[PDB]
This record gives sequence, C-alpha cells and structure tokens, in this order.
Amino acid sequence: GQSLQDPFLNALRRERVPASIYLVNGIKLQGQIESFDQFVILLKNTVSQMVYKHAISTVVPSRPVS
Amino acid sequence: QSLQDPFLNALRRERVPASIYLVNGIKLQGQIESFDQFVILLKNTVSQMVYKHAISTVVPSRPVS
Amino acid sequence: KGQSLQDPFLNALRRERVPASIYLVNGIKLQGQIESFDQFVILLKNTVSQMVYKHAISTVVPSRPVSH
Amino acid sequence: QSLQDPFLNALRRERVPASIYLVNGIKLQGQIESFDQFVILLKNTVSQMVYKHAISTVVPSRPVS
Amino acid sequence: QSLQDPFLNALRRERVPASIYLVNGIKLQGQIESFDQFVILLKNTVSQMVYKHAISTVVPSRPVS
Amino acid sequence: GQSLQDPFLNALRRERVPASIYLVNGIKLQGQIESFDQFVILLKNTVSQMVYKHAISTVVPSRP
RNA sequence: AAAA
Repeated sequence: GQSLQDPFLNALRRERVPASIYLVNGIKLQGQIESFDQFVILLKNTVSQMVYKHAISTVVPSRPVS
Repeated sequence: QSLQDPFLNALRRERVPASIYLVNGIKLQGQIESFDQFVILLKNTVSQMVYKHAISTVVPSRPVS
Repeated sequence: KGQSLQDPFLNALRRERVPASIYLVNGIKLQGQIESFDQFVILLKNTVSQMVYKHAISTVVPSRPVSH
Repeated sequence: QSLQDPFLNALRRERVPASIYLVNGIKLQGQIESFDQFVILLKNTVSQMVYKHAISTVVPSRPVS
Repeated sequence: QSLQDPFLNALRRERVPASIYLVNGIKLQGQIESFDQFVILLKNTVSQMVYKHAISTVVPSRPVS
Repeated sequence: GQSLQDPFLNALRRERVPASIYLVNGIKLQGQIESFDQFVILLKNTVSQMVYKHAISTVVPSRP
C-alpha cells in the first residue's frame, strides 16, 4: 500500500497548515483538513463542511509542509 | 474508515438544516432524510433525490454533536 | 453498506405515475414520466421516450408528494 | 437487464434519427451506427465516436416501435 | 466486444488527422499516436497526453476504412 | 494492454521538463511533475500543489 | 480558478 494522496493530506492535517481546495467549477473552499477518507475531505473553518473529492481540481497548501 | 455515513447519519438524527452545493454552484438547502451509496434524499417542500456525483460540498447550517 | 434507496424512489414515482422533474449538471430541466430505469439511465417519457443518463443528473424532484 | 443497449439497438435497428445531447449543452444529431460500453458511433456527414460520459440525454427523432 | 480501441487503432494505422472535442468545448486537433484505457496521446506540434474522461466526441478529418 | 499514463509522467519528471496541465475548467496549471499517484499529480511551481487527475483535460509538455 |  502506497500513494501520494493520504500522505500529502494527513500532512496538512498534522502540521495543520491552512489549505485552499480548488473546485472543478472554479470555487475556492479554504479551511483546514480535519480528516479525509476515500471520497471526501472535511475542510473545517466556521462550520465543518464535507467536500467530495470528485469536485476537487487542486489542493494548494498556504505554506510548504515538511 | 468512512466519514460520510457518520456526517450524514449525524445530520439526520440531529435534524440539522443543511446546504448541498452542486458542481454547478447550485445551492440545495433542505434536510438530509437518508442516503445510500449514490444519493441523499434531501427534504423540503417536496423530497428530492440529489446524486452525490453532482455534490461539491455539504455545509451544515450549525455545528453538530 | 447494504440498502438501495434508488430503486424505490423512482419505482414509487412510476407505480403512482407522479410527474418528476429531472435536473442536469448543466442546469437543464427535463420534466416527464419515469417509464423505466436501469443502473446507468432512466427513460423519461414526454413527447418522445428519451434515455437520460444518470451521470448527467444533479437532482430529480417529484411535482407532488409520493406514497408508499 | 439494461435499457441502454436495447434502446440504442432499436434506434439503429429501425434506422431512426436521434439527438445525442451532450453535458456541455451540445446537440449531436445523426444516426446510431453502433455502440459498446463507453461509446456510440453517431454516423452523420462524418463517422464520430461520442463518449457516453459526455452525453446527458438521447432523444429519438420520432417514436421507435 | 469493443467499438473504441478499433476506431482509434484504424485512425492510427491510416494516420488520419483527427479532432478531439473536450467536455469544456476545446478542439485539440492533431493525430492519434497511441492510447491505453484512460488516455490517448495526440501529437501535433508537441505530443500531449489527453485524458479520455474529458473527451466528448472524437471526429475524424476524413473517412477511416 | 500496456499503461501509457505513468511512463509519460515518469519521463516528464526524470527529464525535469516544464509541463502544461489543462483542467476540465479550462484552467492551465503550468509547473513540473514532481510525483504522480493513481489519482493525483503533485505539480510544483512556487508551492507544491496536488492536482487531481479527474480534473485534467490535456497535458502538453513544454518541450519534446 | 463565482466559500458558490
């Protein structure tokens, strides 16, 4: 079992870096990666919203993550 | 393992109003009645079946315990 | 993890013959009568019998309540 | 028991014109020459291969038996 | 059976130029150099990998037999 | 029969060639393919962005 | 790249 998806994400979760999730419709949902599974990433901010990964273009971190 | 069954099942028991933004930027604000592997059945004036393959984000209207 | 609300909902909109609206991810309204559905398409019947693709449907909204 | 292969296998068996609308709001009008699982070869002035994942609804030009 | 790989393998052996329309409505006009099950490598000025999950209709520039 | 998605990216990385990444939104993400997993390409420019393959339309390398 |  290997990948770059969980690693990159569980990182911006642990070191809690502010992230910007871009949607395939051109919407910028910016928050913090509380958790994620195989279909959704719960981006938390004022309210915790469940984001389906099938609408995510790119997730750009606000600061590099070790 | 799953974070969707808990999130949705939790917006059902608690009867917390939701918004369900669509991949077209369409806001569907109702209440989660139930859901399966491919849809959720939001309830408002008339219950609707929203395909998850057309759902961008589902922001609750209030945090939830 | 073991239930299919998709076959009910649409089947109940046929046995009761309740008019559905159909919404497309492009923002299109396809209003008609659920004649039959498989695992990928639902055949809406209005002036002609058209095979709509489920992969292009955002929401389907009955025009009045429905029974069970 | 699918209605996608029969419906198409009958809009080709009685050689009926169809519209093969696209999810981009595009209408591809022609005649169904063949299909498989991911494509239907609509042969109009040109023989093009339309990916079913880009098709919203396929509406016949007239009723088909 | 398949109606996809063949059409493409014949749009390669004959070396017909092709237009590949994207779900966005973009026209990538080049020549089909190769394909797997998820991408089709179209080479015009520089070989570009085009994902088939973003292709609507692939119309040839001339009949392919 | 044989994968062409990895060998293409594994060769656009080993040769450190700039690459264009058109998206299904008509977006153009220019950068360098640092790594690639089944669902994602880790294109980098100023910060390492994770682009989802299911949001990419075409990927035109800058040079052969 | 319309926190819509």
